[PDB]
Amino acid sequence: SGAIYVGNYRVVNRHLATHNDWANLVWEDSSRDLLVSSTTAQGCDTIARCDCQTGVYYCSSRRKHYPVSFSKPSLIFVEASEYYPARYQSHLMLAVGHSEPGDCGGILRCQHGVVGIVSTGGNGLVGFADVRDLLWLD
Ligand SMILES: O=C(CN1CCCC1)c1ccccc1Cl
Ligand SMILES: [Zn+2]
Repeated sequence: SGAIYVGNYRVVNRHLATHNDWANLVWEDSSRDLLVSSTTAQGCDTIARCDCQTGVYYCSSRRKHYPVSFSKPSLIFVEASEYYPARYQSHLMLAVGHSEPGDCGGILRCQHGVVGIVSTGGNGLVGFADVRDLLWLD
């Protein structure tokens, strides 16, 4: 679990979005596994504006932050886990690291701020949904 809170926006994994998220829907993209909902209170996160390919992510299944190199956002086939199998996800970045069911919503950050949230994992890879192209979140 986990979310990004920037201005009056909450960014979550679309598949973890709550009733409240869908009641306050601003924007969702099935192909990116992202949903943005409106918040009453002000968020304190800043979104990175950069093409950083290094940063640090939070891994809840290890209670640890890991530094990683990660690929530029791309269209990628995500193999089966305990969710919908071999699905195509856009704006996805991969790194070598640990990701396990429950690690979704972990934030990936660089010196510029928030890059993305954990979305996929397995086989020693971690996938992050990029948010940096969503300039409107600012
Ligand atoms: O964190 C998740 C997604 N869900 C969050 C709560 C149940 C799982 C995940 C991470 C890595 C690999 C596969 C998955 Cl499903
Ligand atoms: Zn950066």
